[PDB]
Parts: sequence; C-alpha cells; structure tokens
Amino acid sequence: SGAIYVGNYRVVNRHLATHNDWANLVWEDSSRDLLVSSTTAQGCDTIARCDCQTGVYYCSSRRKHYPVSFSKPSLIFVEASEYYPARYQSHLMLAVGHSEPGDCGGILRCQHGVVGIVSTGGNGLVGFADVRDLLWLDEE
Ligand SMILES: Cc1cc(C)c(NC(=O)CO)c(C)c1
Ligand SMILES: [Zn+2]
Repeated sequence: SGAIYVGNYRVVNRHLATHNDWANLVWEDSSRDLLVSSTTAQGCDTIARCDCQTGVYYCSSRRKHYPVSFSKPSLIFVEASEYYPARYQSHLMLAVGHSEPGDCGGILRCQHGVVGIVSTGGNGLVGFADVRDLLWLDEE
C-alpha cells in the first residue's frame, strides 16, 4: 500500500484505489496502474522533474529502503496478476530488487523528489509507475 500527496492530489496504484478515490477521480490510466484523486487538505511530497535513473524505494516486505538503478519509463510486458491480465504496462521503470504484491505504493525517490510508486514485481525485479511526466500535479 501507499500514496503520493502533492497539492490537493493523491496518487495511488489504480488497483488499490478506494471508492472515495473513484468518487473524487481526477485522472486514471489502467495501462499505467495510476489513479489521482482530489484531497481536502494540501500534500507535502515534491514530484521529481528530472531524468534520474538512480534513487531509493521503500520495500514494505523487507521494511527496508533500497538504493537502486532503474530504467527510463517504457512500454513493458507484465505477466497477469490478481488485478490485471498479462498486458503491456506503459510509463514503467524496472530495477533489480525485491517486490511482493503488497509492496505496491512504496515510493521511489531521487534527489529531486518522488519519481514513482511500486506497481509490478517478480523474477527478482521491481517495477515503478513513473509520475514525473504528470506536470499538472504541481499546480491546478
Ligand atoms: C509489487 C508487485 C509484485 C508482484 C510480484 C506483482 N506481480 C507481477 O509482476 C505480475 O504478475 C505485482 C503486480 C506487484
Ligand atoms: Zn531526479
């Protein structure tokens, strides 16, 4: 589980979005596993605006923050899960690291702020949904 809180926006894994998230939906993209809902109060997380390929993510399944290299966001084939059938996930970054279904929502951060959230796993590789192209999160 886990969310980014920037301005009056809340960014979650589409598959872990609540009734209130959908009820207060701003934007979702199933192919990205992303959803943004409107929030009553202001968030404090800074979104990275950068082409960083190194950072630290939180892995709840190890209660540990792992420094990682990660690939640039790309269209990648992701095997079937509880929430999506075997499909091509867009805006996805891969690193070598541990990832279990419940690690979705763990933040990936570089020196600039939040790069994305854990979205995929398996075969000793963690996948993060990029949010750095969503410029509109830094305004209204
Ligand atoms: C955090 C996380 C971990 C794993 C193993 C998976 N599974 C897949 O990659 C697809 O089957 C998903 C969706 C999320
Ligand atoms: Zn950066």
